[PDB]
Amino acid sequence: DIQMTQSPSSLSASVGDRVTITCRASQTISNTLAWYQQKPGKAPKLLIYAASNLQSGVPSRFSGSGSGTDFTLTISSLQPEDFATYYCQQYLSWFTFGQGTKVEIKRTVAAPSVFIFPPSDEQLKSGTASVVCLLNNFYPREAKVQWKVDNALQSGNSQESVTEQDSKDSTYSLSSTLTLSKADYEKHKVYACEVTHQGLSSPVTKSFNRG
Amino acid sequence: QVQLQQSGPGLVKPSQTLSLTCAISGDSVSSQSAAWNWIRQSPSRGLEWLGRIYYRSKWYNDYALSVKSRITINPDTSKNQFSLQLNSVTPEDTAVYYCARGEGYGREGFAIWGQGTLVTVSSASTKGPSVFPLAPSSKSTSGGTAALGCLVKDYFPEPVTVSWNSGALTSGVHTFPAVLQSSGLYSLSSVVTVPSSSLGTQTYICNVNHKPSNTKVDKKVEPDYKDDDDKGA
Repeated sequence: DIQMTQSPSSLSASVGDRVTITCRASQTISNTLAWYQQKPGKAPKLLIYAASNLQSGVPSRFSGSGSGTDFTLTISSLQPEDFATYYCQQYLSWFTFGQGTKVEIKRTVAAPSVFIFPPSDEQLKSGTASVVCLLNNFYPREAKVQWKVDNALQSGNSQESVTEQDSKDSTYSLSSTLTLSKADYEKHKVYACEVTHQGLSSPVTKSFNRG
Repeated sequence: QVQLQQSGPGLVKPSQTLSLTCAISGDSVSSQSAAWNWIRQSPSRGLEWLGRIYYRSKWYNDYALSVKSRITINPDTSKNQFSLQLNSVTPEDTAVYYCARGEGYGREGFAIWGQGTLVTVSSASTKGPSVFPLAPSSKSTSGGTAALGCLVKDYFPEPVTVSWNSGALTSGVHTFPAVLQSSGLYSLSSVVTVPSSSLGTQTYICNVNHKPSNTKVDKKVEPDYKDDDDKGA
């Protein structure tokens, strides 16, 4: 069988940069290579076939080169919408794929806009309280979210989720959800979300008082 | 143009059979200038071609060695579809499954893909989500931006889809990846930021659809107890 290996596994580049990603076949495949672009929650999209032929409907900033065992995909001028995982695939034999290269956009620092949401009265009726902290449209990805309940730092009772990089502004958003029983929730007054991020001069706290 | 529409259950019990269908529009399953494929994607399998069917005055199949003993891909010339059957599934079979067209035999890449079907191999039962509003404080709107959302909690299996105002509102929407809770049920939130000035002229509704349980919930999200149909205090 044929092994396809991509390098690097991931990269970060600025808008307008020339980006090159490589794909190595374990044996010669001549020109029997395709490149795909895959955006979050979507099927892979064919960009190049026969190593260097541009697929219909794909922008000319994408180009493929190479032959034999060593292939390259070049994006001449990286655009924010080009955030994706790119895959190569051989079709000399039984359609094997490379492991993908994740391309992320490097941009200027952007502080998150922070919002805190109390649990709904409807959820409280059911016996549980979910408290949500939203960090909206920030860059870079690295952020620290700490929960405080009546000024006591919380541990092990929250879960975070982060969006994939935005296709227009190249930012991330993050949710942190603090889950408590209704009884634990009603035993306390002040619910606070403390956010640390490079774009903030000091940590930002959003809070509410129960009731 | 050619379109591929996938269907079939996204939950299969361990040891049982996964069954999916790919419906073709704009081409024929029996085309002598195409081949019809199934390809899956997961952290354990990466992108993995599973097999193909194609007609050249006779039906032909090819299956990947990894699944050859358990797979069947059959054409339906009445419905213009092709199926995927994978027997005796295990948790290693949990993946997003795609159908795809290859011009000719596939020697020019796979140009047309279906939307994908997430198939989860689990003994757990389907459960529809509870949907709660994420209503911001009146104070948090003073900066010109209001963040609103919906918490989509305690469902199984993935996925859920969330739209806003029946798909009319897309700008500023962020639907987060789901997290698996200690209960073994998923939870996610979907948020949108809008101008604060719109909170009293525009209505915001999240439309949640969990296809495995046929659950559809449309939750209005606004910040006034005065006008409530059901009064308290």
